[PDB]
Amino acid sequence: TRFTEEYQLFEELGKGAFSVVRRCVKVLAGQEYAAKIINTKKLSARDHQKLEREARICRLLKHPNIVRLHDSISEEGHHYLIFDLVTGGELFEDIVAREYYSEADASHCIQQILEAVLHCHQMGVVHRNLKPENLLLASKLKGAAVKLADFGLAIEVEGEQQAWFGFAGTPGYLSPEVLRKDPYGKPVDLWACGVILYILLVGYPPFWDEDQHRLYKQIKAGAYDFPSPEWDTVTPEAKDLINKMLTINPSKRITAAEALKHPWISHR
Amino acid sequence: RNKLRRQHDYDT
Ligand SMILES: CCCCCCCNC(=O)OC[C@@H]1O[C@H](OC)[C@H](O)[C@@H](O)[C@H]1O
Repeated sequence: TRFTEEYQLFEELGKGAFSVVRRCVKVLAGQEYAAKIINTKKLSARDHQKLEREARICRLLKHPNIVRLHDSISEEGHHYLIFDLVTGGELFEDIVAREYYSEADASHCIQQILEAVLHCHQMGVVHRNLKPENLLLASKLKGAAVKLADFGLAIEVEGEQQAWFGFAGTPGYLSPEVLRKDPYGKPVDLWACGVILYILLVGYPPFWDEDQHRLYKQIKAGAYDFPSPEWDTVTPEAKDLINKMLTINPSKRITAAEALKHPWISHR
Repeated sequence: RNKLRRQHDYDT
């Protein structure tokens, strides 16, 4: 009963399958948090495994560019994952409002995202669901940190060992190897980083179609291009890093470590 | 021309 005794609930911030995210206050400390509230009434034993996996993965990850878990609280009928409150909103909304980022801003942005991904990979975590909605700005004040969030689809992997871990992720950001239903691992996250960097620089995605089957064909074939006029003034070094992230063959796809050494990131 | 849009996550 630690949550009911110590915290008060306020407005909804998001929704999930069996869950809700809400601002809460730890009343005596006067400190605000975001709580994922899961209804655990007649949860499947598998769904219990998934809940404990998310909590365990979230406890592992200590990084400036990852949302911190503060507590995991089991009450009768409800479980609470208490995270930092981040008030800057989704990266998604910032990109739509500004339309696109300058190369210097996009680079600073993707640099933080890759550092968070590098940490995940070093700790044996694959997110599987990177996209602008899952990346949150630490404040509304321009220059605010990006924080990786929503490890609900994250998996634990043993070093570089890959398997068919299941079909999970978001259509626009899915890797060819996930869509083919082939074994995969850490590189699925670098593929999604490629999609996000593309969006950062021109404010629309490299893969989109009204027909989902045609969308998946385009992705599996790495069928993206750099149309005029929006790409007319973008450097080849930016195109190059995107190319290396959007490499179909996952062995030859740039790693988070390699991407952070790419001149377009490191030589500024 | 491709629009930036929110998309649902899947688990199958
Ligand atoms: C989904 C499980 C992880 C929860 C982490 C919450 C982090 N703190 C946190 O304060 O989340 C912020 C909001 O929470 C949701 O995104 C996570 C909304 O979609 C967004 O509008 C976002 O602004």
